[PDB]
Amino acid sequence: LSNKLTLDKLDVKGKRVVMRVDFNVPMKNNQITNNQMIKAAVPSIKFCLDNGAKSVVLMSHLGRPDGVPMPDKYSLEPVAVELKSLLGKDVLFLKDCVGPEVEKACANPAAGSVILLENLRFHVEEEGKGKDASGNKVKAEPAKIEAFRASLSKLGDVYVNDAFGTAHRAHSSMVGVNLPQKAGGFLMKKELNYFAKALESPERPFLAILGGAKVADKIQLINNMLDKVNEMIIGGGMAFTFLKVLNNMEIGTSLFDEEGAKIVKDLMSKAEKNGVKITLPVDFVTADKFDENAKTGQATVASGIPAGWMGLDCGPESSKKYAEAVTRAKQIVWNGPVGVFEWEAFARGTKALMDEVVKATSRGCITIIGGGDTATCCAKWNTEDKVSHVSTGGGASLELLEGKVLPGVDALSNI
Ligand SMILES: Nc1ncnc2c1ncn2[C@@H]1O[C@H](COP(=O)(O)OP(=O)(O)O)[C@@H](O)[C@H]1O
Repeated sequence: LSNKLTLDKLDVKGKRVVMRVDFNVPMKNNQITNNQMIKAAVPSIKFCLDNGAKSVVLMSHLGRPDGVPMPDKYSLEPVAVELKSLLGKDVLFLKDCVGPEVEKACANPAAGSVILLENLRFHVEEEGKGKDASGNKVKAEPAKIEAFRASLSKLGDVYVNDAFGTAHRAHSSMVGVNLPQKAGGFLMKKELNYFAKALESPERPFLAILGGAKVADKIQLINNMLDKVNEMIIGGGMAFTFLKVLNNMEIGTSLFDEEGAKIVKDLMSKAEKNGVKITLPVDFVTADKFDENAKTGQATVASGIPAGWMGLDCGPESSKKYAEAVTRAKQIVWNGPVGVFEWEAFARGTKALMDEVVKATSRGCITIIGGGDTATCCAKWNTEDKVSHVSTGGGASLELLEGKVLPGVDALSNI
């Protein structure tokens, strides 16, 4: 991860820059409800402009068109408008992202042109698959995927990828742009710096906080983290599988991963061999059903959860034990809330934990927040600036934590 060319080292003078960005912003009726994702890209674009780029060609996706043109539903046009404001400068919107018209527009544009192409996932060749009118799955054609990729490549002299949250997929805009320099943008650079350090040479003690719902789909996540951490909190729905298996806890109607249950002792076994201290919750906020407005109660590992009730958050004693581990940590990676954060009644455990993680940052702890749900919590409670790094990609950060090679990152130029 440390070895990749980045925009700041990329000579852009006189050069057409084709830049993959993440402009998948929240929307209601083709009006942008939060422009944060667009503003995050501005530094990369403005850098190209300020250093004499002939053009910047922006490409991205939005919504779920699924390989079909939906310009009434998932057009990037509104985003071109918003971008005009943010840059203080015209953005040319083109109605497609490939083909002879688009290539002609991009071939030798007026010096300093900013161009936004239309949604990449209007074409089946981006993701390599999609759906038709009736919702039947359809596959893309190999020769067409090739031509789509060659068309994207014509649009610039150099390539910048600043869409970390898509770099876990081998999509055409991630891996298909064949130019002699392919560099990470300023957002990508951040992602690579933080996760490279945490995976290759973290501060010690290194704590991982892993939350979620099921166990069986995080074996490799847990396995790879146990190769590298000094401590690991387990929370969220996951924990009840560990507790039933390890302590014969009665869990009522709480999530139970029947498959995951059978490898729990194997995971602890590995932790023991490596000297990883595992901190599991010891008490819970319970709900009579999986509903935002369910009746609430309280339970401990000792009491167990009564029949017909489920544990949707940790309780105050668990919060302390989590806090003891956070206090010891010099580096933290947090991927996954420890309760049903979406519903206020079961968000306290995650909010409290978030406060401890903020306080740790103040004292010099390195704190990395995974994308997806953990980063939503940071947005929702105004702590994006109070941790060291909030990741911009859920699936992407998770695959890095699993120890995988990300196609989009791997395709970047070295040194
Ligand atoms: N105790 C719990 N019971 C049920 N769901 C939980 C609990 N704690 C957290 N969650 C939920 O887990 C979800 C995140 O699950 P996810 O990260 O997708 O795990 P998985 O990939 O195993 O489904 C969140 O929507 C959150 O509301």
